[PDB]
Amino acid sequence: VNSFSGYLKLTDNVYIKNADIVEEAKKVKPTVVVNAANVYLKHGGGVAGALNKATNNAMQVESDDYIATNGPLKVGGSCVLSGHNLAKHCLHVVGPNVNKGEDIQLLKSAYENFNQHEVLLAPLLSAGIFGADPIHSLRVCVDTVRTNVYLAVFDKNLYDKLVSSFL
Ligand SMILES: C[C@H](Cc1ccco1)C(=O)N[C@H](CC(=O)O)c1ccc2c(c1)OCO2
Repeated sequence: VNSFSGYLKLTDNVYIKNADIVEEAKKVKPTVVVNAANVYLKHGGGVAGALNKATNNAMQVESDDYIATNGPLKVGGSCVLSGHNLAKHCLHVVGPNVNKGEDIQLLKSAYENFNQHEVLLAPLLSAGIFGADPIHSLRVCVDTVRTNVYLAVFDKNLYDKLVSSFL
């Protein structure tokens, strides 16, 4: 038993809700919140900008030190950093950004990072400003992630669509 509420169950291990991931995180304090990161950990907009703003820019400060020490992430890769006031940990995961021409097949590799964590609150990778089809992203999520994932979808309209078209 865990503290997530109001989720619709899609599969044995995948759950979905129309919610703002920022407010969802401040209420659950999940062990892991996933950020829709880029390779530079520049949290300017989308989910990343919203999460970072909710940390009063502490996420960005920590991220800049990480990059200065380690260099950029790989597309499809991830790193674990602090969750600040939102979660114990933040798993920064880089899905491919279609608006940069990145290979969509890397979306499966990106979701594989979720399997290193027993339970996660997460957005749909490569959705939103990353330009992928959220329905394809949901399919890859369901077919790749084996751990327990709670997907927060900000847009109510999108959410209804994802549910109604789910196979
Ligand atoms: C089709 C809709 C358009 C839309 C955007 C906002 C409302 O509708 C869409 O791309 N949605 C994705 C996925 C989602 O809805 O979780 C998304 C991603 C990041 C976000 C985000 C929304 O909003 C805040 O950061």
